[PDB]
Amino acid sequence: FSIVGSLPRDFEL
Amino acid sequence: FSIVGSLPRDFEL
Amino acid sequence: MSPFPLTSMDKAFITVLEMTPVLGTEIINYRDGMGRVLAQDVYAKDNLPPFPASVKDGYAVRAADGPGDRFIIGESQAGEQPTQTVMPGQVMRVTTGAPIPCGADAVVQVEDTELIRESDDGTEELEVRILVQARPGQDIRPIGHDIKRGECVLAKGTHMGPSEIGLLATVGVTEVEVNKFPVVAVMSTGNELLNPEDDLLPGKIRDSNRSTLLATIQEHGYPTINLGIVGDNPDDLLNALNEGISRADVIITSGGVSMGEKDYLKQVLDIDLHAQIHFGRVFMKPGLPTTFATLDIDGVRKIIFALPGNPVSAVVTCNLFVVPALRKMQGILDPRPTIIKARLSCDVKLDPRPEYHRCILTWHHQEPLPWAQSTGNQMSSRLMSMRSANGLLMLPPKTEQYVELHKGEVVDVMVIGRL
Amino acid sequence: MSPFPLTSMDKAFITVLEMTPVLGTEIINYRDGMGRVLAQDVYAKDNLPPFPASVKDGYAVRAADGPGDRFIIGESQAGEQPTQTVMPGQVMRVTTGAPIPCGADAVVQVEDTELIRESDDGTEELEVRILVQARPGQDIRPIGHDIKRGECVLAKGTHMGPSEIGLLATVGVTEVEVNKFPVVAVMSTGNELLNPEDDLLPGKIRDSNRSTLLATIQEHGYPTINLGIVGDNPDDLLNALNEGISRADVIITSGGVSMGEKDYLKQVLDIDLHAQIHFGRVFMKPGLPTTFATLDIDGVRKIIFALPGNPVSAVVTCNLFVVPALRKMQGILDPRPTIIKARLSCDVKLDPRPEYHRCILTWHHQEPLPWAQSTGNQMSSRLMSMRSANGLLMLPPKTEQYVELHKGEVVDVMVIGRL
Repeated sequence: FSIVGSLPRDFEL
Repeated sequence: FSIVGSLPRDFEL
Repeated sequence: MSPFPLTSMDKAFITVLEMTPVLGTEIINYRDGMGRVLAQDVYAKDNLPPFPASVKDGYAVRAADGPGDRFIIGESQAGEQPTQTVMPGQVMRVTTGAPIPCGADAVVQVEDTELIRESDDGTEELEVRILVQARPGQDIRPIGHDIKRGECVLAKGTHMGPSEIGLLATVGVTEVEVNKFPVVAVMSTGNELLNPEDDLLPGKIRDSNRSTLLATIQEHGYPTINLGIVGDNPDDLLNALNEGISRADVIITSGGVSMGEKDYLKQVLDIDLHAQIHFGRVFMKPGLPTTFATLDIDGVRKIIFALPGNPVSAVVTCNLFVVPALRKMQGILDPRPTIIKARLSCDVKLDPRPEYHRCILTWHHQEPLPWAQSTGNQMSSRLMSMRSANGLLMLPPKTEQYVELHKGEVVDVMVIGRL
Repeated sequence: MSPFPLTSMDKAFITVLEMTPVLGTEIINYRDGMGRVLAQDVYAKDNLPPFPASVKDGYAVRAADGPGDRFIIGESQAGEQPTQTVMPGQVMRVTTGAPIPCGADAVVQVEDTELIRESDDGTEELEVRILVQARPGQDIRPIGHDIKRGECVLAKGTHMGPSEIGLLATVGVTEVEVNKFPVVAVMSTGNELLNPEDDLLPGKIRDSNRSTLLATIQEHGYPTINLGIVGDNPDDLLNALNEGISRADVIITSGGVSMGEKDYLKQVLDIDLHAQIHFGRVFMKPGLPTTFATLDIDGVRKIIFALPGNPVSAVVTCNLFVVPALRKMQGILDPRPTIIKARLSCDVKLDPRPEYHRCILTWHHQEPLPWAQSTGNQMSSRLMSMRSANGLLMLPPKTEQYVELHKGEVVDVMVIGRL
């Protein structure tokens, strides 16, 4: 869990 | 708009 | 009249919305504006910022002086209009809220500066090297930069939350015209019902619908009236209804309105009240025997919902039909519910009718769609969650090719509570 | 001490949660249970249904009689224990709520029946053709079928909504042990602030943060205290804080805590209160100068949040840090916020720091992900919506390959209000 946003790349899986 | 559920087929587009 | 009209879900929904009035307006204190809809445009009476303000911690400077060695004539205090004029070769200390003094037209952040001299030190700076050639207007928030005087900051129809309330405080508009909230009277009918405070007696059960329904509508922040359990007879149904009509905008009842029963309540709406029953049965599962009526009384329109006595049917139909009507009543421009896409946690066997199950929406790490774990078949098969149901799984009517839905298939879900 | 510790977003969040206590318990009426967390297991004291109940409109029948021609001895009334025993060749009228009488052990719905004879007709049936051979127990809801006596219906840790409240009514458990809600005191500091009711004066602006913050926490249904505007000096900061400590669980302040300023408030927490400041700056945008402190006083732990004075920073940091702490305080097992996936409506230039923008989530017809239209850059560039912001767009810190994000790219969004 993170309250920091993820990159659209991390959405690859 | 519909308050009736759609089929997973209607999710094709 | 006689077995009343059978309607479709969609047609029933449109009917509820179309026959439901938008309530009138009243003036409230801005602090009471949560969930309210503005009935007026709100205009600014001042320029924000009202003075030119520093955007940074640093020094109010003259651009024309350039990167020289300067005398600090003082500090601009927040809350205080500055008295001194910055002259050639001088500078005034400034923090990010602070008013720009009369002689400066640029702000040099502290990072483009170095302390040269300090009056020994009893906390005081006397001279700074300004290391930069600033542009006129740099790091300054001009008067009216955020809000201009007379400009519309909130429009008619705005559904207000915390930030809007804070925007009203900012412009000093503390009283405001908004649509009224509906007052909703809830009653339960049935000769078998007892109050939750009572112990059981032969042939009796405790009334749960009244408290579930009152709770559901209180969650949207609308005022409620508890009319209690009313016996299932015309005399007592009429008196209960008359009291809700005189005290409320909306009346909700639940209890014994199926194919057998519907009788006394429809009979009193029709004959004694002369209410217009728009539908008495709707093609859905659960909640087939849901009734919707309106009463035009002394220029005013009251709306009446007779929900089924089944506890799951009553909570489903409340969310599909009542809440949307109340949202329109309090002035919301698009009173329809939010419907989202989710994946089924299980396999389900479709019914000929459109079906609705209370469910829990859960978002898992890095997945696009939430998963909808259906729980709303409650009573004899309940695998308890720590979470409340926050949606209604909207299952499609069965077709010739689609007899059942599989785990993982994308389906629709009405959001019914806070995620 | 001296310039205080700089922390990461994640580390700050964990610190807030870890240092925040769960409040004690109290007993409440079940009707006041919305949003509460059960501090006890709730057990059923009766079997539901308490009597065997018909599942359908039809006839209580003897299975052994089969599809014959029968005498209707009466009707089972809801709310009344039946007195008559169904004998061979007899049948009792029954509606779906109704108690099964002592001689029958099956229910034949009306659709598998035909009226043979009626006492002329003053509303009465005397004989029916039962067209079906029923199975023993058919269309009957046995005693205890839904809830068994002594069984746990709600567990410790359940966060209650309407249906749980209704489940409590059903089992007749009207008083219930739950965690207390936190009382939250809000104050604003700054010499430049006026009350929203006041007209502007030179160098002054109206205080908006107090009302935004009070509104945000009232929306979660927690009790609040308004401590007003406190001058930015140790004497008045101390007195304001002492009053919040004596009256509340949590104190929230906002105003002048940046790189310049932080001074008086940190100085009084540290020296006069002896509070433990856990962090004074967090690596984020907006809200870098956010402070989190705790006071252990008379066996009790109070928590203090010094939020920035910037209006957007204060509302963002309230939702990232305060709300989650309050959720844990009132007993919620997983107090973290719901974070969902959405698409950017616009292009955005990433910052070296993690950044948060207030936004509006919208679901369009038949699309998997909602679209996040950022609005939370407010003040000088606001293209007004009728909707409130219902999320925080959580932009990733800039990388070497990802300098900007494009319209349509999937990003994270914290849900901060009702969808």
